[PDB]
Amino acid sequence: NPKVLKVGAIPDQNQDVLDKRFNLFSKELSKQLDVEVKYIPVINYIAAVTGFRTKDLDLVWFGGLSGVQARLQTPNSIVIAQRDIDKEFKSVFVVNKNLELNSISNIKGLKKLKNLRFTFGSENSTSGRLMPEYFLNQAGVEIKHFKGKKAGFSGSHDATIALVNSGAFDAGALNKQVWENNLKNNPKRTSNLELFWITPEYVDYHWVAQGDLENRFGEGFTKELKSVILNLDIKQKSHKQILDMFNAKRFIKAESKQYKNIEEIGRKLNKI
Repeated sequence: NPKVLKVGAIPDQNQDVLDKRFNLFSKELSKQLDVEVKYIPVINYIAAVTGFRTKDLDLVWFGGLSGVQARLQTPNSIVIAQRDIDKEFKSVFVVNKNLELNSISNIKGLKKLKNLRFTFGSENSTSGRLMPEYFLNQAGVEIKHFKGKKAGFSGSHDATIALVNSGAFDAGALNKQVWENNLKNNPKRTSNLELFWITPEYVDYHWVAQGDLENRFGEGFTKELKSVILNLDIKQKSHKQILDMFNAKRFIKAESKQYKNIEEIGRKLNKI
């Protein structure tokens, strides 16, 4: 459907949260751009990348890694925007309380996760897999060192929390924002979890648009679209509803050069 602007997103959180966020976003874009806009859910991160490649998704909220993947598979696509926090994003390592493991203060303390049952997020997650594995590796910890010589891949940050909180795994890593989100707001999900370590900063989430939108939507559509997103204003009611769902005060400009470190780490870990 070429007259419909199709919004996608990596499924980094439970679908109820995604539905609310992306449906509201899509409605606001629709009003401001005067085109039909539909949020199209996907089953996993790979599906977001593939949907974008096959031009079944036009505008997608990607993670660092998956956005890089998408843009490598889909030449001449456009980096649109990010949040302030996405310039200085962090992961957390969390542990189940039943371990009585205490927090650490130097990356080398990740050695204490050896011989535990460990879960990452999505195989293609920046904050729940790539960066955690990078830092584990810096500390001499490899996946083979976990219980079973393997790690879990939960597929989402909410799913990681649930797995470690239930005791299906001993420890995991996830999006720091999502963690703090749950700690404060929905603490029944984090009942059995303690903070183990906070990572250094890296770049993460961003919006990516197809590069050929002008042919469907007219001259200047992309600039207008970019403008809509960047001009969302917390002082406005409907805008604030959206922005609060992204846990941000605004969107800001983002560019492709920013993701060089993610791309390089992705190559090193054979995750491109």
